[PDB]
Amino acid sequence: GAMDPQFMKKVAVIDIEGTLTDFEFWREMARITGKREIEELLEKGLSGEVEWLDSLLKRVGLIRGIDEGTFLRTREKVNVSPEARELVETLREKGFKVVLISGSFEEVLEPFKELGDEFMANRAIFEDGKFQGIRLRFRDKGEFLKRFRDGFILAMGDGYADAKMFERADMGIAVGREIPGADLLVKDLKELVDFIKNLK
Amino acid sequence: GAMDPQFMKKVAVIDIEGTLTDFEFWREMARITGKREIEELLEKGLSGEVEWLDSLLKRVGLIRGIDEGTFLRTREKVNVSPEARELVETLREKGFKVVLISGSFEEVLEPFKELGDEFMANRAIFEDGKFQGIRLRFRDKGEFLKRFRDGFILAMGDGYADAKMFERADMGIAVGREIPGADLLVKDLKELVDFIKNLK
Amino acid sequence: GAMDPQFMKKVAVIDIEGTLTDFEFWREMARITGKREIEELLEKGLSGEVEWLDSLLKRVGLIRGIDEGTFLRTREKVNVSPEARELVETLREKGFKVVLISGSFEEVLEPFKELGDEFMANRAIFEDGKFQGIRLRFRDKGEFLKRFRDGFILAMGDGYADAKMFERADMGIAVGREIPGADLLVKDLKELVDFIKNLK
Amino acid sequence: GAMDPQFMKKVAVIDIEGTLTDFEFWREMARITGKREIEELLEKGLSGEVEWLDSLLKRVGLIRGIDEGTFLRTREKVNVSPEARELVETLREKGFKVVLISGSFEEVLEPFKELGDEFMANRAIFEDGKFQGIRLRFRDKGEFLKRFRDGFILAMGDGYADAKMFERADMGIAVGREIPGADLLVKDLKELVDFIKNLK
Amino acid sequence: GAMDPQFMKKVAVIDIEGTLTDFEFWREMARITGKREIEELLEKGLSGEVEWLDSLLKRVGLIRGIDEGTFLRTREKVNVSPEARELVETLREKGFKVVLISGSFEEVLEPFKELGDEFMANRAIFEDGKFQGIRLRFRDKGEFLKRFRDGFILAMGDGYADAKMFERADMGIAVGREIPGADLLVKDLKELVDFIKNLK
Amino acid sequence: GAMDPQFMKKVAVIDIEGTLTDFEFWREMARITGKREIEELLEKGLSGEVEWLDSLLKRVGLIRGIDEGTFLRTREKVNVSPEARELVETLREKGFKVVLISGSFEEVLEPFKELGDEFMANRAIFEDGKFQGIRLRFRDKGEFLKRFRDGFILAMGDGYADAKMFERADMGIAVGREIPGADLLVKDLKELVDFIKNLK
Amino acid sequence: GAMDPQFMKKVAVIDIEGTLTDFEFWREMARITGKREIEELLEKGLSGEVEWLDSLLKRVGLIRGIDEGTFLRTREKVNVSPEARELVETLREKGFKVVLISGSFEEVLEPFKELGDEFMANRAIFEDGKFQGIRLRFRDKGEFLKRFRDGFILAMGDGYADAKMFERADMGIAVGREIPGADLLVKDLKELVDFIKNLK
Amino acid sequence: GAMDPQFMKKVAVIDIEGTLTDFEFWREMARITGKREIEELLEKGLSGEVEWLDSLLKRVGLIRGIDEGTFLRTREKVNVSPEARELVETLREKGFKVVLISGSFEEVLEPFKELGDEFMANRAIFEDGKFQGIRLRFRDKGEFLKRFRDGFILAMGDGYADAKMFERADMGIAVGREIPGADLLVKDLKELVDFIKNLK
Repeated sequence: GAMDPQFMKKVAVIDIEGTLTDFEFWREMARITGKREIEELLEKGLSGEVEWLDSLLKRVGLIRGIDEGTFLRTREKVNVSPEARELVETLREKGFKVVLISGSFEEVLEPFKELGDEFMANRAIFEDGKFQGIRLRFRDKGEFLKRFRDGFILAMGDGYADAKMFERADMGIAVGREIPGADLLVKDLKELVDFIKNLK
Repeated sequence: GAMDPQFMKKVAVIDIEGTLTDFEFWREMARITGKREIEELLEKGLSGEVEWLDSLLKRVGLIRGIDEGTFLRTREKVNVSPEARELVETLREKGFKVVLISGSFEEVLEPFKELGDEFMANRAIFEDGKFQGIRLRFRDKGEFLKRFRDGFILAMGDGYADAKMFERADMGIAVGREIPGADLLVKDLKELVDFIKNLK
Repeated sequence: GAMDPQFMKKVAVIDIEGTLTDFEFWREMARITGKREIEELLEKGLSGEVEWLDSLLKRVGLIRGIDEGTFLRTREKVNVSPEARELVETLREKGFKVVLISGSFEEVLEPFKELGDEFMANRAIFEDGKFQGIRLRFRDKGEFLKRFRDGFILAMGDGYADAKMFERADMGIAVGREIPGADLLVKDLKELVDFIKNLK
Repeated sequence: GAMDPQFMKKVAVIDIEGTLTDFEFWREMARITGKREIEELLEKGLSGEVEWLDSLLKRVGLIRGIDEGTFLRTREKVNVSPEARELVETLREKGFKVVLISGSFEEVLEPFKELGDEFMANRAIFEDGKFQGIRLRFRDKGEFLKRFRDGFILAMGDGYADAKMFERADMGIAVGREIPGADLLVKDLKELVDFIKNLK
Repeated sequence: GAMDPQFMKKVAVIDIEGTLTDFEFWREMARITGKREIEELLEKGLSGEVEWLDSLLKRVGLIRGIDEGTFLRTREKVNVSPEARELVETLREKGFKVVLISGSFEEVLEPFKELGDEFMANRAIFEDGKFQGIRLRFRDKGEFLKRFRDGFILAMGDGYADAKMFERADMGIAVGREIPGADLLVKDLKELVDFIKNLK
Repeated sequence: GAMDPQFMKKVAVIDIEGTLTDFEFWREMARITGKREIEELLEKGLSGEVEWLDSLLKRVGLIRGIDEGTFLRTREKVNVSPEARELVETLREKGFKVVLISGSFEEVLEPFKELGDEFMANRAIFEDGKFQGIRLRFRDKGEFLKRFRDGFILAMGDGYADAKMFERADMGIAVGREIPGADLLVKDLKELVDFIKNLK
Repeated sequence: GAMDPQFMKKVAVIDIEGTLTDFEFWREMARITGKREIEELLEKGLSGEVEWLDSLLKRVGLIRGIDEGTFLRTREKVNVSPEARELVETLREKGFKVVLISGSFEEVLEPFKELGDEFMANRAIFEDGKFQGIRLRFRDKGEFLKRFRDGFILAMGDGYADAKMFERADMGIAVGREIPGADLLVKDLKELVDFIKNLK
Repeated sequence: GAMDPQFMKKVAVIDIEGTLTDFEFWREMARITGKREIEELLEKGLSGEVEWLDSLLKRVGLIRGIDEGTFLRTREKVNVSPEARELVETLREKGFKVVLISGSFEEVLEPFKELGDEFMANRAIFEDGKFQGIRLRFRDKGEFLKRFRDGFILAMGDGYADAKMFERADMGIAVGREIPGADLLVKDLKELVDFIKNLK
C-alpha cells in the first residue's frame, strides 16, 4: 500500500442529520430557550412553507445572546452510535471516500469531525462568550456537492436534505422519509447499513 | 453483494500494445508480405515523422488483398501472459474498472476481448475472404477516453500511446519508454504490476 | 473500401427489450420461481409507482440463491429473429452505427452481443455457483447515451426505455407504446424496419 | 426514401481554392490591373508574413473602383471540372453532407454555388456599377466550422486553408502541399477522389 | 465602404411561412389531392395534438408519388410581395443580418432564396420524376438557430413557428397570433415593418 | 425611433491610452516627482521584462502620499480631441456600441466617461487628502472583455494594450505600433477614423 | 490601502425601483399626461398579464413627443434618502461591490449614478428637444447579471425585479412583497439595512 | 453579526510549505534516516528533472517501515509562528476565506489544521504500527483549486507550488523564488504580510 489514490475514489456523501443521529439542534434550542417560535420556524422551513434560509436566519437571530458554554453543551447529546461507525467503515471497505455534511454547527457535531474522510458543516460566531450569528460555509448541500463535479456520488440523507442535493448524486438514498430525487428508500440506519454491506 | 456499482468506479485504461504483449501486428505483416515499406511507415508514424493516420492508412492499403485466414492466423502469436492476467485482476481488486484499448484489430487481439471489463479496438473489413480495409471505431485514444469524461482515469501505455491519451488521464504511467504526459515510468510489465499491487 | 470511419457515423441506439425481443427476463423468472412478487415489482416499477432501482434491487434480492446454470439457461429463450438482423443490417446500410443497450444481463442477452457495433448491458455476480447480485455498468440509458454526445443519435426503444433516454436523442422513435420525448411511434419491429428502409 | 435525415449526417467541408479549382481571383485581378502589389500581398498573406486580414483589405482597397462587369468576367475562368463534381457526388455516396467554402466571392464562384449541399463565401459591394469593397461573411474558416460543432467534420483544403480550419476537423486532408493540423496529404484532386472512393 | 462586417452583425431571423407569405404548402396539396387527412394532420401538428415529426412524415407519405412538375408548380403561388422586400431591406438598413427559414421546401420557396443574406429550408427528393420523400436539413428551427449561438438574434415568426425557436432569440416577435416565448405581438406584416422602421 | 436595441449591438472597445490621447499618466507623475524609477518601471512593464502587476504596484507605492489636488490636476492635460469624438460618433453611426477602457484612473480620464456608451477604468484611493493606493476594478483588459462574451467585439488599442485583450476580439486593430494578436495596423487616429468611416 | 482588489469582491446588486426609492417614473408620466393607459399597462406588465417588453414599448410609444425638459423634471422627484446611502455604504463596509440597476432611465435616476460602484439603466432618445424612444441597454436584469457570472451575487429587489434576476443570485432578498426566487423577505428599506448591518 | 457569508467570500489559498514554515519533511527524514537518496530525490523532483509523483513515491518507498511514533513525532518541529497567524487573521480582516494546502501530511502539519477556514493535505497509511504509504487526497494543487472555480482566488505559494496552481488563481503571489504564472514576488512571509495589510 505505497498509495491510496483517494482522489480517484467515488464519493459517499452523508447528510448527518436524521441518518447518523436523531439529534435536532434547533428543537433542543427551542426547548432550552422556551421559544416555540424557533421550532415553529424549523417546521415551516422543512415543510417548504417559508424559504429555508429565511427560517434559518430568523432562528439564528432568535437564539442570539445565548451562552457559549450552554451552546457547546449540546455536543454531549450528540453521539457516534456503533451503527454509524459501522456505516462509515463499511463504505470505506466498499471502495468509497466518505464525506459528512450538515446544516448545523461543527462545534455541536464535533464527534463526527474526524469520523469520515471529509467533514463540512456551518459554524458559529462567538463574541465575548455569547453567540452572535452563523458562518454560512456553503450555500446549500447541492451547491456544496459541486466540489465533486469531477467524480461520482452516492448520497444518503434524511429530512434535512432535499431534491437539489440528490439531483447532484448519481445514486440517491433517502432515510426514514421520502425525498424527490432519491433513488431508494430505506426505513432507518439499520436498513441503510444492511444495504451498503450488500455492495460490490 | 446485491450490487457492484461498476459505473461509479474509477477507470483503469490499458493500451494493450507494448504493455500486455510484445506483439506488433504491422511488423508481422511487414515480415509476412516482405514489404519493408510497411514497417518503415510504422517507424515513421511512431517517430512522428509523418502524421499517424496517414501512415496507418498507407499501411492498411499496403496489406490490402491479404487472405482472411492468414490475417486471423496472427491471433496465435497473441497470448494472455499470466503477468497480464495478474495485472487486470489486481486492478479489479484495487477498486478499478478495467478498460483495454488498441489501435490494432479486435480479430487479432481477441484473447483480450473478455479479459477486462470493457474492450475497444479497431476492426477489419473482409470482402470475399480478402482484407479490404479498416473500420476506424475511434479517432484516437485521447478522444476515445472522452467516454469517461465523467470520472477519473489511471492510464497505462507503451510506445503506441501518446501525450493526448495521457492528458486525459488523472494519473498516467508509461511502460518501457518515456511518454510526455505520463506521471510515472516503469521498466516493464513486472514493475508495473509491482506498482499496482502497492495500491490502496 | 480501405476505410470505414465508424467513429464519424451517426449513432443508432436500440434498447433491446421490447424492440428486438418479446423476452422479459423478470417475468420469466417469475414463472420459474413462482414468486409473483417479482412480476408485481416489475409492473410497479414500469408504471413509476415505485422508483425503478428500488424495485430492481428488490427483484434481485428475490432471485438470490438461484443456481448459476439455471440462470444462464434462460438464454435459450432469447433468439435473434431475422427481422432484428434485418433492422440492424439496414441501419448499417442507411449509414448508422448500431449500439445495443439493455438494463438486463449480458449473460441472457448474449446472442445480441455481436449483432451491433457496440453492446452494453448490466451483468451478473456469481459467488460459489449461486447468483448473488447485479453489476450495474451504467447509471441509466440516458446517462449511457452521453458516450455519444459528440455526434448525433437516433434512439429506438420500448417500455424499458423512458423520457431521459429520448431527451438525449436528436430523433426518437418509440416502439409499441408511446414514450414522453419520442418524436415518432411505431407499433412493432416490422413497421420500424419499414420505416428504416425508407431512409436516404 | 421517404426521408433523408440530412442534419444527422457527418459533414464534409471543402475549401474550394486549390482543391476544386486552379483559379486564384487575386492573381487574376493582379494581372488584369497590372498592380503586382496585389499578388505580392497575396504571397505575403499566404506565407503568414503579414496578417491575413491586413493583406486582404489592402488588396480590396487596391482593386477599388473596378468595373462590375470586368470583375464578374473572372467567373468565365471558373469551371466545375468533372473530377470535382465526381468528388462531391462520391462524398454524397459515401454518406457525407457537402459544404463548400471560400474566402473569395460568391459572384465569381457561382458555378460551385449549387454543387454542394451548403455554400459559403464572402461577397462583393457594388454601388453605381463599380466595386466598392467586401462583405466579410465569416471571420475565418475555423470560426465558420463552428456551425457544425454538434457533429463530425472531414475537412479538405489547400493553401488558402490553415491550421485553425483543420484543428476543428476530426479528419483533415491537405491537397498539394502539407498544412499543420491536417492528418493526411494527397498530391491532387484525383488522388483525393481516389481516397474518398475507398470509403465505407 | 471597404468592408461590411456581416459576421459581427446581429441576426434577424424570419420564419417565412405566415410572415412573408400567406401561402401554406400543405393545405394547397390537400386541395390538389382532395386528401383532407393532410390538412387535418397539419392542424393536428400545429396544435401539438400529435408529435410534429409524426404528422409531417405522414403528410410526406400521403403525397408520395406526386408528379415533380405538379409539385414545383406551387412555386407560382408564392410571391415576394413588396412589403416583404421592404421588411428585409429595412432590417439591413437597421443593422441586421437577415436569415430566412421555413420547414417547407426550398423548391417552392425559391423567390426568397436570394432575398435575405442567408436562406435555409428543407428539400425534396425526386426519383424518376416522382416525389419520394423529404430531406430534413434541420431538426427544428430552435436547433437551427444554434448556428448563431455566438451572437444576438431578433426572431420573427407566425403559426409555423413555436416556443423552441423563440427561447433562442434575444428579442422575439410574434405575427398575427400569439406564441409562447415571443415578447411582442404584431397583427400583420405592415405593423411589423412599421415596428422595424422605428429602430435605432 | 421607438427603440435602440443597444444590447444586441456588436461592441467596439477602445483602449483609451494611446488611441484617443497621447497622454501617459505615469510618465507625467515621473516628471512631477523626478523619480525616474517610475518611468523605468513603466517601460519594464510594457516590455514584459517584469510582471505587469508588480511594476504597477511598485509605481503606486512610489507615488504614495502625493497630494489629491496635484493628482487630479493631471486631468487638465487630458483632452477629448475632435478626432476622437469623430471616431466614437462614427462607430455609433456604423452600428457599434462603444466601450472605452484603460488601466489608468477614471479621475484623470474623466472627459471620456460620457463619450462612449460604456466606460471603465481603475480608480484612486484618497485618505485625508493624500493618495493611498489603487482600486483595481478589473484584472486585465482581456478578462474585462468577458462582460461581452455573449456578442462580437471590434477592439482597438495601442501600447498599453496587449495580446490577451485581442484574443477576445473578433476583429482586432493595432494603432501606431504592432501588437501580437491584432489583425490590422494603422499608423494614427486619423488612419483609424478613415478605416471606420469605410464600413458597412 | 495600497490596493483595493475590487474585481475579486462579491457583488451586491440592487434593483433601484421599490428598494431605494418610491419613485415610479411611468406612474408619474401617467399623471403628467393624463393617459391612464400608461399606468394600466404598467400594472399589466408587473402582474405578468402581458409580456413586459410589449407593455414597455407601448408605454414608450404613449409618451412619445413629450418635452425633454418636462421629461427630465421627474428627476426632481428623485432623492437619495440617507437610508439608501446608509445601505450602500454599509454594503461597502460589509465587503461588497455595489451595482445599481433599473429598467427606467439614467437621466431620471442621475442622483443614484455615482452612489454605487457600477450603475446601469436604460436610456432616452431625444431628437429636436423631444422624446422619441428608448435605448434598451440590457435585455433584462437576469441577463444583465451575467456580467458577474464569474463571482458571487447578493441581489436585492422589489416589484420591478423578477424570478430570472434572482435565479442568478446566490442570495436573493425581496423588499416589501415576496418574489419567486428570492430567499428572504424584508418589509422595507430600513429592515433591509438592519439585515445588512448584521453581517461579518 | 447574525451572519458571515463565508461561501461568497473570495478565497485566499496558501501553500503551507515555504510560506508558513521553513520545515521540509523529506529533508528532515533525510537527516533522521541518513538516506540522502531522499533529499536527492526531492532536489531532482523540484527541479523537474524527474516527474514529481515518481520521485515522491520513491521517497515514500525509502521511508517504508519507519515507526509510526517516530513519524508523528516530526510534528514537534512544526510550529505556527506568530507571523503566520498574523497573515491568516489579516486575510480574514481583508475579507478573504483562508484555505491551507500542502502536498505533505496532515499528521505532521496538524498545528495548521484549525488555523485557516479549510485545510487539505495528503495523509499517511499505518499498518501494524509501521508506515506503509501515502493517501493522495488531491491530484495536485491546481486541480485542488477547482473546488473554488465558482469564485475568485488569491494564491500564495512557495517551491512546492508550481505554474498549474497559479494558472487557476486570479491573483498569484510567489514567495522567496519566482514561479511561472505568479503576478508578484515577495521575498519572505514578512514582506507578504506587509503586502496583505495594505489591502482595501
